[PDB]
Order: sequence, then structure tokens, then C-alpha cells
Amino acid sequence: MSSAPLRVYVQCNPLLDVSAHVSDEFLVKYGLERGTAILLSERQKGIFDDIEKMPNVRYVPGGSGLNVARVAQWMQQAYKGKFVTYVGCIADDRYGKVLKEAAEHEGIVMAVEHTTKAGSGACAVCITGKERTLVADLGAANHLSSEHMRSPAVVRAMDESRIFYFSGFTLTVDVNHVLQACRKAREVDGLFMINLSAPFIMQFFSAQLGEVLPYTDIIVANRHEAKEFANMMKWDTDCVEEIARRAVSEVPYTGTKGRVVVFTRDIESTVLATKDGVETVPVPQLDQDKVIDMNGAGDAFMGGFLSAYAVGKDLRRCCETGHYTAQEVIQRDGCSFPEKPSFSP
Ligand SMILES: Nc1ncnc2c1ncn2[C@@H]1O[C@H](COP(=O)(O)OP(=O)(O)O)[C@@H](O)[C@H]1O
Ligand SMILES: Nc1ncnc2c1ncn2[C@@H]1O[C@H](CO)[C@@H](O)[C@H]1O
Repeated sequence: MSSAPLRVYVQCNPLLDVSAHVSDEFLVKYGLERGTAILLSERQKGIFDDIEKMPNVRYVPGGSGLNVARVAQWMQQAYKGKFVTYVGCIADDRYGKVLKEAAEHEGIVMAVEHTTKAGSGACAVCITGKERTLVADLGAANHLSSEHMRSPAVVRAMDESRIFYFSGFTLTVDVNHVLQACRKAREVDGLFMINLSAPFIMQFFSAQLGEVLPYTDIIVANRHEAKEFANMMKWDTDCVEEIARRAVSEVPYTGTKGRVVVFTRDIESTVLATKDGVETVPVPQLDQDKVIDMNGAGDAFMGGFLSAYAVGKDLRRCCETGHYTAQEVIQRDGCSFPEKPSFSP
């Protein structure tokens, strides 16, 4: 006794994850802070050659938004092809084919661009225990064009979608692509949703972020991203609850659906805020010995949240569905799931 889900539009940078186990000395050798994500810089030249030379290196389709889409689609398997559409840029190369084929196999409509200006993007993922440390080399993802955003497939997708999710990571590419979707979302009275993605977005891309927030109905982030957001806004506060409250009322909002703020906190309760106050949603207890892979927990949470939102569940239940999905993924190496969910939103 379930609904068919509303159509969702997702946009991010499709990246192939190149993964390997690594010491702390290695992190420091390339100037990395453990458990964080950055964009490839000079300081990290050679890191891909170094990782590829290691044993049991894996090549796995990734990308934050793409993981979100896959998790959402996994929660709605009866609706392969009829649910999520994803937009990004790849190249027609080994990596690109892997990415496109995996997503399509799972039922995601890949409205992706193909460029020749660069090879399909990749992310170096450095495993140290349960923690992953990420270095993203966007390549082709960084060349997503206005032509592609004005194309028939994308405009049909936008026109027929009710829920729009962009990762914060898209802000490093071209803010105008994001603003175009913000406007279509308003045109159709849809929902626009964003992820803060990483502290560096607040530090180095606050201007771009600032253009998009007024259109953003739902803002999602984790504990660290929230503190960094407060720092960007110059808010003198040490509380995730207070930061969410201010994100509701003191961050400009030009929408009508109602601004909502969702901050996850790993083991601790998720903070959920609206103009009617601030609520917490407990995270079900889980034996930490079953927790194998912290990476992508946020992406999985997002997927659960969207899959519930698209069948019309209330916010609290959307967070509960997100907890369920995030807790499945962290119990497995990689972005991996049972055949079918055991949870009905
Ligand atoms: N160690 C853990 N034990 C149980 N659940 C976890 C754990 N870490 C994360 N989760 C689940 O994943 C969700 C997202 O986790 P969080 O770490 O806040 O996101 P991110 O991957 O952005 O760091 C949490 O709200 C929680 O439901
Ligand atoms: N800058 C980025 N843009 C898009 N995806 C990213 C970026 N940095 C890391 N990722 C993705 O984040 C995921 C972890 O949640 C990895 O699957 C990785 O591919």
C-alpha cells in the first residue's frame, strides 16, 4: 500500500572513485587532513599514480550526488526509469562508460553531457581504518556547459520534476547552472534542496553559495559543515541547534514552501529546524563494531531522505528514512546494499 514517487532531479559531478588503504604518513606526505575532502591542487601532484601502484586498488563509480541518486533509486526499485534523473558532465572514456552504465542499470535516467575538453573525473579515496580522505579531480565534470543545460532532455527533466537536489560541490563549477535550476524550480513551484558538501565550500565559494541560498527551500549538512557555515556568517555561537535556527530566519529566503534545515551529527541526533521551531530525530543505536565505512554516510542519508520526501512523508519521517539508509551503507565496504530495503517509509 504505497505511492508512486514524484520525479526528482539531481545534479552533481560524476566521478570515479579510485580507492586504497593507506598510512597516516601518506596523508601527510600529500598534505591532507584526515576525513576531509578537497579539490586536487599542485600540492597533491602524483597522488593518483601513487595510489594506482598500490595493491587491491579499486575503481568504483562515485560522485556525491550520484551516490545520492542511487540510494534513492534503491529505495524505489519498482520505478526504475520513472523516478530520478541525473545531470553532470563526463567524457566518452573507460571511466565515463563505467559511471553511465552502473547508474542506468540501477534505473537512473542519465541526462549527462559528453565533452572532449578533458577526461572523465576521478576521486582519490584514501582509506585509513574506517575514515576516508578524498581528493577530487573533476576533469570533465568541470566543463558542464550552458548548451547542455538548455538542451531538450534537461529542460524536459526540469519541467517534469517536482524536487531538485544539487550538491554544494556543484558550486565550484558554474553557479549559473545552479541558478537556472533554482528558477525552474520556482516556475513549477517545486522544491529546491542543497547539501553543504564540505567546509571548503563555505571557505572558498561563499559568494556562489550566497547566490543560491535565497532560492533554497531545504538546506542539509553535517556537524562540521554547520560550524563552518556559522563561521562564514560570523555567528558567535557554538551550538548546532542555534545555527539551524538562524539558518531558518536570518539566511535570506524568497520561497514559499518553507525553509527547512537538516544537520546530521553521526552518532547523535539529527537536528531538524523550521519556522515552527527545532526538533531532534534520534539515530537508532548501532554496534560500532558493525560500522565499517563512514564514507558516503551523508550521501546515503540524503538518498533516504529524498526517497521518502518523494512519496510525501513528513520531515521527521524523511530523516528516519535517511537514518535507515545511512546505517545500511556504513555496514558495508563501499556504496553497497542488500538486494531490497527492509524499511517502509
Ligand atoms: N558511526 C555511526 N553509527 C551509526 N550511524 C551513523 C554513524 N555515522 C553516521 N551514521 C548515520 O549516517 C548519518 C549521516 O552521518 P554523518 O557522519 O553526520 O554524515 P557525513 O557522512 O556527512 O559525515 C547520521 O545521521 C547517522 O544516521
Ligand atoms: N568535489 C566533489 N564533487 C563531487 N563529488 C565529490 C567531490 N569530492 C568528493 N566527491 C565524492 O564524495 C563522495 C563521498 O561522499 C565520493 O563518492 C566522491 O566521489
